[PDB]
Amino acid sequence: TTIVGVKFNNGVVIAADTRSTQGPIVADKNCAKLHRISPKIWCAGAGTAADTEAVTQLIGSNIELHSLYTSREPRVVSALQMLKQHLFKYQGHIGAYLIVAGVDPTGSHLFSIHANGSTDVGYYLSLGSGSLAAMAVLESHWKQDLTKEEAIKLASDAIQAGIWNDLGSGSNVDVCVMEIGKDAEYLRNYLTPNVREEKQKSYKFPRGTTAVLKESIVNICD
Amino acid sequence: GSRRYDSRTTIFSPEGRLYQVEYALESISHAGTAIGIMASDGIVLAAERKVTSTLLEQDTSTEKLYKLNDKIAVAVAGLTADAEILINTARIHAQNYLKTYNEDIPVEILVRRLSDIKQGYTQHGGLRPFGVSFIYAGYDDRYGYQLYTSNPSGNYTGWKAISVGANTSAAQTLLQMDYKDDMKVDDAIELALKTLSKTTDSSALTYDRLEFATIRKGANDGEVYQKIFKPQEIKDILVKTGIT
Amino acid sequence: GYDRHITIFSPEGRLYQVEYAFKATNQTNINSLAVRGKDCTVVISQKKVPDKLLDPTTVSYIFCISRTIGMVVNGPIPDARNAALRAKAEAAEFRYKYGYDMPCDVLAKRMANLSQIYTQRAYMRPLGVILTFVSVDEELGPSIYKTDPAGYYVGYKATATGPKQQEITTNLENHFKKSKIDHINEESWEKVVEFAITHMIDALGTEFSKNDLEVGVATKDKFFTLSAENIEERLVAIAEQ
Amino acid sequence: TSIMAVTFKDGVILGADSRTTTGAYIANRVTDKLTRVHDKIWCCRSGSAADTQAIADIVQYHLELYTSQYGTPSTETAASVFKELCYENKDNLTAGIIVAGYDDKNKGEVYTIPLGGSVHKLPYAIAGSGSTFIYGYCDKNFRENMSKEETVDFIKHSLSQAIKWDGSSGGVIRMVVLTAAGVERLIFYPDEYEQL
Amino acid sequence: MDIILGIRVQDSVILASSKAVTRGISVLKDSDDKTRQLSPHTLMSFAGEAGDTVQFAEYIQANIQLYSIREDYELSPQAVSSFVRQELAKSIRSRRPYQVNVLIGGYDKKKNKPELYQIDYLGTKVELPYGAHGYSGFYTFSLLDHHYRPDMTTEEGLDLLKLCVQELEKRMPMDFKGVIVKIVDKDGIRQVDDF
Amino acid sequence: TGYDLSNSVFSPDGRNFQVEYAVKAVENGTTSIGIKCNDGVVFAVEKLITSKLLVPQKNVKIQVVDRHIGCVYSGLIPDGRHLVNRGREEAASFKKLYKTPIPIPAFADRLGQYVQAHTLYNSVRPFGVSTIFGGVDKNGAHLYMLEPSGSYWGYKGAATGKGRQSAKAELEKLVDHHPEGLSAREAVKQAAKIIYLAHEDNKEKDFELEISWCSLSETNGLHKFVKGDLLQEAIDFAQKEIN
Amino acid sequence: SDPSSINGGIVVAMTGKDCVAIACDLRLGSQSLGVSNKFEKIFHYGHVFLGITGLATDVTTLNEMFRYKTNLYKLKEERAIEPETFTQLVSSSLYERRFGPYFVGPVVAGINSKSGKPFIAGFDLIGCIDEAKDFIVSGTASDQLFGMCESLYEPNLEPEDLFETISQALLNAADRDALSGWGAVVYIIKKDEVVKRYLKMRQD
Amino acid sequence: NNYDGDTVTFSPTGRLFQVEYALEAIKQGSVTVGLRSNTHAVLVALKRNADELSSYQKKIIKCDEHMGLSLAGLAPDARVLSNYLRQQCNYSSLVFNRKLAVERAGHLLCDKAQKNTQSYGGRPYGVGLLIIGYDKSGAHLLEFQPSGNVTELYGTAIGARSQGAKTYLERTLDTFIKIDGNPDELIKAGVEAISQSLRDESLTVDNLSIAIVGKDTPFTIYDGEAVAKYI
Amino acid sequence: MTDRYSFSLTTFSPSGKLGQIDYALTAVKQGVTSLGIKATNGVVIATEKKSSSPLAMSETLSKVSLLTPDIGAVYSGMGPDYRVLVDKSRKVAHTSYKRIYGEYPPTKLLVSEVAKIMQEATQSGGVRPFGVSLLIAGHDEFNGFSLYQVDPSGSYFPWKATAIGKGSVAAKTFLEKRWNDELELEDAIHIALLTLKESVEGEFNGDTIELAIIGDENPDLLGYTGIPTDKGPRFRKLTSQEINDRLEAL
Ligand SMILES: [Cl-]
Ligand SMILES: [Mg+2]
Ligand SMILES: [Mg+2]
Ligand SMILES: [Mg+2]
Ligand SMILES: [Mg+2]
Repeated sequence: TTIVGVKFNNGVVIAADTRSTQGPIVADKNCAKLHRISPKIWCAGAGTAADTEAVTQLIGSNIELHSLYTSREPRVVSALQMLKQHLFKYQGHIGAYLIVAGVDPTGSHLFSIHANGSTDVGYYLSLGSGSLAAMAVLESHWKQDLTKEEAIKLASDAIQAGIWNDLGSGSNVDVCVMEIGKDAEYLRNYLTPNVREEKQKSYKFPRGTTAVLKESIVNICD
Repeated sequence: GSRRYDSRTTIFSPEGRLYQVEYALESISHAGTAIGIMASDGIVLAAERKVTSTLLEQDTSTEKLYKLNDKIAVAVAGLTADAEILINTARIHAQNYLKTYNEDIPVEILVRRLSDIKQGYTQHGGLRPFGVSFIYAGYDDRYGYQLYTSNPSGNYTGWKAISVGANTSAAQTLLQMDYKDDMKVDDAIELALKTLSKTTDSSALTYDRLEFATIRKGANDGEVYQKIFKPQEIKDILVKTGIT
Repeated sequence: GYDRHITIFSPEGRLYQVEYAFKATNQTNINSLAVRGKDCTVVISQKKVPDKLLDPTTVSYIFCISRTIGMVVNGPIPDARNAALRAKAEAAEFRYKYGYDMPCDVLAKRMANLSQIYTQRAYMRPLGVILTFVSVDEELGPSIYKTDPAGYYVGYKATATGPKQQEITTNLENHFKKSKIDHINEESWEKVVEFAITHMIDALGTEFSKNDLEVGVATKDKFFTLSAENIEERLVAIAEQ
Repeated sequence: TSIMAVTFKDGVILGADSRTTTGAYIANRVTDKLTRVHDKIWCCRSGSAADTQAIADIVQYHLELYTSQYGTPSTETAASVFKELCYENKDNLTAGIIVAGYDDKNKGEVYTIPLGGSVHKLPYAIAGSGSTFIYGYCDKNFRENMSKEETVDFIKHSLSQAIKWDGSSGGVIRMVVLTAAGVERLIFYPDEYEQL
Repeated sequence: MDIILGIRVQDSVILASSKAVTRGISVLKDSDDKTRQLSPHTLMSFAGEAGDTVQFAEYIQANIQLYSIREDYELSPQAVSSFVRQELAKSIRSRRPYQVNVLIGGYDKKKNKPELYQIDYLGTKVELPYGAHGYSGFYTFSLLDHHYRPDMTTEEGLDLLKLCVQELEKRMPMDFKGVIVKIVDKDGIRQVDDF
Repeated sequence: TGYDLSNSVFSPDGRNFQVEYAVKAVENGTTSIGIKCNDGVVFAVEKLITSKLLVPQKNVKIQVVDRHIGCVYSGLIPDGRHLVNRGREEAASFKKLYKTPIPIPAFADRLGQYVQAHTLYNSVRPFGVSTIFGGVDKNGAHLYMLEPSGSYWGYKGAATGKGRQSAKAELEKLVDHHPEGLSAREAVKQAAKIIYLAHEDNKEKDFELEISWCSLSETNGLHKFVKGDLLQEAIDFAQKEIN
Repeated sequence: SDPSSINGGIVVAMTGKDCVAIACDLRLGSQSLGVSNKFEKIFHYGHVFLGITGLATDVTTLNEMFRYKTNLYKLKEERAIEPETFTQLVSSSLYERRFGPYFVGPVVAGINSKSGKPFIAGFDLIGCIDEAKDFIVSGTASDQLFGMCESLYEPNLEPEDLFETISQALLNAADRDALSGWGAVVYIIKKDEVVKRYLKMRQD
Repeated sequence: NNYDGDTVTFSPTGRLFQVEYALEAIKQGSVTVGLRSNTHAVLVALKRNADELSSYQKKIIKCDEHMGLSLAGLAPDARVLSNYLRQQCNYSSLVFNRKLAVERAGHLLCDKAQKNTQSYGGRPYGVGLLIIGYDKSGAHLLEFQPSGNVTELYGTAIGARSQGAKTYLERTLDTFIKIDGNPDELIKAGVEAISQSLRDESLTVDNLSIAIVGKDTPFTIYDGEAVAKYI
Repeated sequence: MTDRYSFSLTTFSPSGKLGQIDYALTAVKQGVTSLGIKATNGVVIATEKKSSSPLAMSETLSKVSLLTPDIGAVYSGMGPDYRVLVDKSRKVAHTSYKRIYGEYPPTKLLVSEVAKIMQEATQSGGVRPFGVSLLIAGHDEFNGFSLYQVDPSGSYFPWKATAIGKGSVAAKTFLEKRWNDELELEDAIHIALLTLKESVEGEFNGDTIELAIIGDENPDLLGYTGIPTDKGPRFRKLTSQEINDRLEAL
């Protein structure tokens, strides 16, 4: 993974690549690394894929119950606190590295969380194997006072640096924009710069190629 | 301390009866009548709903007949909520058996465990017993078609035909009268309704105040099918035997 | 009738121990009153020190639950303090777990849920208290939420509690019928306190010295109680009026 | 980390660099290591970021609850709560924390809590990897009852040197001033402090 | 322990189990029966870690005998083998797992078919025409792949078994002191006394 | 009715009769007082001499908690000891976590909450004592009185037991006649006097006096017993004023 | 001592036009020694198909567990579990053993009975859901399967064509793996008929 | 009346009836006396038998080398409390190398007895004890009652007609208090004291039980022929 | 200390009644009227906000509660008991369903879980039954719209339409005359508002009436866009204004 987060004028944007690996093998070319915690709090995740998914869902569930209980829109610092205390309790063994962002009645927020439970605050952040490629771009092009359109561009550029230069990252760019006073917009496959070229040949087989020993109709009914 | 407020739900009367069980049975005797009849080629379960309103959702409702597994169902007489606690337990117990042995649970073994649970509430823990009586309709490859009843005491017994709930004395005399061993399912279906028709505390027996189920060998060869009748199907079988 | 000693239903579907817990609410013969300003929430309660041997400063039914939340109690002090210690703990834990200050209305709901449990579980008796929570909530603005032994709670425009509560209530209803608004349209909390004391005086038909009252004020980011001197300064302003 | 806290005439000042590191990679170059556990009781954090945050969060919670029940806690009390956590969990923690606060009775106070969870009350304290390089400098230049400006200079010069030699330390120099007047945050950027 | 074999023929399951019990450099016993009758038409042979083997076998036996008395009914070989598998599958994630491998030979009276199940200590169950645990398999599986037919008589199965034991006596490094052979068929369980 | 048979039950008037019955056991006990002074507090108690066989000075009733808090009580004596044992655990736990010795108001609520907790359930009995206690902390001197209901307040002076009304009246005097404060050595004398004046309400048996005090100046803020010369000097001051 | 490669085996799933296919080998070995040629790795609960590779004891255990859970699901919900839902149940169940996992690589295949969509998904041993439009692979020859599938596959294959493609992907992957093969089984799955074919393959 | 069902119930006058009924079992108990000088402390206990074929129940139990008690009331309850004391004396030695002060023994018994007077399900102890010991501040006599009240005395008695001995000791005070450095004289003053509580029957050899502890005497018990010397 | 009440406080009387359940239902009888009506394309649930003082802000007290995005609840009886049941009901939808299957429970099953919670307060040691009857309205993909009543005993029944509390006997009769199997949602809202006027004595407007629907999916109420399969909650509380609009054309 490469994941990033970038603040702007009136909100915050997060982005991520879409590659999943098992060693050198690409298991999933288009997996979703942007997780909804609540409608306007989204999490970009790196690390152990199951752990980022599970921890993001658990806290998301508890946040919904909390939101219902308090009759209030949930805040990012609550998701931040619940996530960090969970991860800390597990002493790093839950391999979830998260960039938490969102808007709430308090404003717009951007944090990161390390698997051991430490948290950051910043205007721009990146995590995962491709985070150095990403951070190189962010450190080169980031400025105070970004428009929404500038932050999106900066974020997806940072993810592209990871896609092209980190072997741990690839495929596509997902983005999510959380702007104050508006609905969160989830831009799944915002960029698809790695479309497979046409194959040279079709490998559709002449029917009957495969030697068969037996057949039978399987009963799926009652 | 708290001793003052304890009813002692698990003690003997001076006659050696269990107060709470007796009173649970008294509760059950006001419940909608349920009948099970066992034939050589299947089992019938028929039960009367507690006095319907015209506005109750008849089709998506289930107050009397529940599925335990694919080969076993029960008819309920008593507190519905108490019954559901026990039903989920029985459903789980069936699955544990299947998981352990890779074989569907024999009907009796499932019946015994549910009865054993009920029994526990009469001997320890200071809780009220479950105000429920079951009729178990089931099939297994050892005894074939079987009927059982269990009550709050946790005592169970097997039957060719039996009733629980209201007017069981009336119903039991009528079944005893017309039941015979070589009887087929479709005769048993007819007997069950005709018995409810005569014992009901209502003006006349209608489709909307009934639940009905059969366990036949009525699918494809040496295999068993459960049929929980839809409202429309009860309407038809009530006409087909000329009760309406 | 043992249905009158523990919290189980009587034949008419009533919980007598809950009802008797309400009657203990007035054991102390204090009346309390809460109103909302534009920027603030004020709560005043009568302070009655009968014994000459008491250290008057230690006699209070107003508690600082958190930096932002204040609570006045109508009921005997042991139950009051029991409730205050619990609410302090719950408010601190909430801040630790969820990363922001516990809102007045959520604490109210929490304490109400705790009270509800005592109405349903036999081994626990209800607390013989009524809890009025006040703050200036960061989302909702000035807030008053009140809890009773039934486990009931609701938010108020203004409220009163005690033996002479009905007098104070109608007094306040009549003001808001007239004013046409949800609150005291006043700039400073100083004048909202003055309003509160003035309408308690009218309703109760009594005069107060500086040692007959107890005042708690909630502003954005702190709740605090007034001193005898702060109150005396306030009584003087009312007099020259 | 390079961190320090120094008592002076009017109270106490906490200082820290802003570098968080995973190996030689700087995960955060603008970290805030000066953490509030109460209005005028702050701490400097060094060691495991996760450990020291989790500890500070717990301490803040404890002192918030303390306040509700018994009023403003003393700086000694705050240091004791830290110690209790650090001492009793010594096997699982990597936390070097400096506690610093301002009473009106006691004025400025500094307590340092090293790895084992012992407590040491001192006129000033230095800690973190970068501190090794300024034991010499700080011992020679510290005086008791310095003014606010002298103290700010002492910390700025000291941490400048810690940052110069310790690769783990770097970024901005953050400071927090704790007096009767209130709470003041200072920041000093590389171009100012590097060429002292 | 070491050698346990099983062959399922037309109307019976045959189990052969080595007689040696070896500790260190001493053969302590040369007549050990590595088997327990679980029910009148179900036999379990076993091999593995010392102590664990018998403790497991007898525990299973007790459970199955309990079931029989409770239901006045004999559990089918398939049902027993599943119970056994689950017990081992639990065991493998315990604090100290049962290091025991088993073959279960039974005659299903309802199907009138013999059945052989091979289960290892991990709880890996498989039904087979013939099975073995340990190093025995490395010689006998290929031998049986060749000489085995599904419709063999109990007599033919015994000769096939003689082939296996002769091969093991030739190529195995250790003296396992022959085998006790047992036949499970429609009439229950009997031991062949001269092998 | 039957509302008074079980602790924690509200009567229809909103009362806990068992707590009120516990109070009767308190009122039945020997007299004990506490006087708050300029920079400290004084405690004294009446020890009824049941028999000549009681060893004098050797059945001590005032109890120290931590190093700075004194506790005296009237009612069921073992109940008071149980309460002080708890107070000692509470003070140790406070000191352990926060280093500073427990402040008196803090300590008062610890006992308050604990005593109050014994009015919450029917499986425990309320405390059969009223407890007068206090000492010196970083904010000065504090005197408290705590009752079976869990109710407590801060006091200028306090009294409980059979001679409570005699002692109360005598306490109100000193409050009126010393509005600017009472010195510790004076309070020790007055303490002795009031116990003698309160002994009339219990004059079958004659008694042994017992006094203690915490004073910032006189005892360094620590709880000490008054014995020897200062005790006899105050016994004599009291003997003066009953004539 | 690597639990996922003691027994051996493979599973592959593929979507086509209004159909899905799921296939597996039949080998169960103990390392070098092949033990059974009849060990099927594909199970079904109603119309949802589950293939499981990895440690055989866990394969059996999980089948028994998912039969258990889908049976109770059916009794309470009064309807058969769908592939999307079963996938979630598989994930929850695996993650529940996060720090003592089942050593498996499950694969789900089926057609949603309401929407008619073909659905496949795969999981790691710890519950991560890998959803795919095209194909899922699992087992000791997963690299080989990935290479076979990635070149052989094309979208919208007809049931009889998809059969050839998936069969050829499995057969050639299995033959480059010591621990996979010894027979194969292929399920072709359409809206409401399912054909099961046993493939002829080399037995070494 | 209505308020005597359990220990957890006060009466409207503020009494604890189960505790008072426990006290009553003491009064039905056979008499025992304790008294001390500045150098020694003595227990005398009149033992009771069931009938002429029976043994005379043991009334004195040793707790440590420097401490022990006599009992009056429920004997198994004395066995429990004495066992608890044995453990507390033991704990003091093993942990602090310190002999348990008789005064502390008193406090620990008070606190153990009290817990059973405030909790549901429990019952008060139904036994009274007289505890003697020689510690670092000299000789001591303690009277335990199951209300939890423990009292230090020069002398006392408990049980059936204990009032005779208790008057005698109240008279004899200034005499026996100064029987310093004479064991057999202090014992005699105890046997004399206990005789004020006898009626129709008097002290014999398998009837009387004496125990003594002091400056250079380990707590020791005398029965049978070893007490003939005192009748 | 602690709970020494490990025995049932609900036991069978000699006539076979369960006293506390009967008495719980009596408290439900005293409760303010609430109702629900099932249309072909929606469900409505409604009740009266009987304010306790005019100084109380009755908006801050919600008698109608969202349980899941497609399930709502209303009650008659004791408010506090309802409040905690809603808390437990929301949580149990997550713990025993959503965290397992990754989707919200169908109405009947969530109802089944609430029933279970209520049944246990009828048998467990040291508790009394819940003094409320719930009406739960919801939607799910495979069963469509449904309405359920849950009683203190833990029993539940599906309804076309019904009422509970004070004026339920009268209101149920009103609903029998008006209900047909062809009602559109707006038709049922109108009938609900008519039925409710009978049992309300005082003011009758959008400030004293609480009413919610389970109808169409509300994308405007979702809070985010970009996942086309997430379409928004079907549960919607009608505003004070929305109700008053309907009360004019009444
Ligand atoms: Cl809650
Ligand atoms: Mg209660
Ligand atoms: Mg660690
Ligand atoms: Mg540097
Ligand atoms: Mg191969």
